[PDB]
Amino acid sequence: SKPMEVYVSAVASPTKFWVQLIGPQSKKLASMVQEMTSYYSSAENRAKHVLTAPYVGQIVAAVFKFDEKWYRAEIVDIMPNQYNPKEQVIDLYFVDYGDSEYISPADICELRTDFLTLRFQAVECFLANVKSTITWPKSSIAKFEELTEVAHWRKLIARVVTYKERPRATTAVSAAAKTPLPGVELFDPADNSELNIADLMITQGFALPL
Amino acid sequence: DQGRGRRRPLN
Repeated sequence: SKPMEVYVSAVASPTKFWVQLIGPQSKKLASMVQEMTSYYSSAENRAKHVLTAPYVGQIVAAVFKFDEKWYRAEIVDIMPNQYNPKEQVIDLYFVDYGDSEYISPADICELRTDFLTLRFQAVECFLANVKSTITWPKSSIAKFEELTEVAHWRKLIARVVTYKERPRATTAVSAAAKTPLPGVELFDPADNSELNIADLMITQGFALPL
Repeated sequence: DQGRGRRRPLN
């Protein structure tokens, strides 16, 4: 299949990360993040969308702690707050970026219907042709985060080259993730290396060939 | 078990 321009938008490990496709859809995502952040920053707007009795699978609006902007999220689990049995802690999957965060319901709103138009932007991937030098070492995860420059808008070229079945669910997961996992080649067109990211990891001792 | 994605944007 054909190569595509992507950002790596979240990382769990070299064999579990998320990409966003660059193009009309990424422009539209950026605009939506701006519009959602503008909209939900107002308490009057938030009151139009107050969250009541949330449920697993629900698509909501939520504040991302680390930039205080508003994002689309899927509720993947709900559990009692162990200080306030009165309250709940929510496990959120950010559908356009791929990362997960635990959050207070106070920081969640119902999603205004027209914000559901754009398809969910984060695509879960694994890096083809690699395996751990061991579970991945933290140093390997760090190296992969460094090479992809995750969350810093670095353009990479990705190509789907294989698929594998998703590993057994050990936790609560997203509705979509319960479809094979695409295995990709990643390369950085701006790094002066002919090696793609898998080959860089292997030849530098952060990974083994599969 | 290394299954939760994370992202940390600059600023």
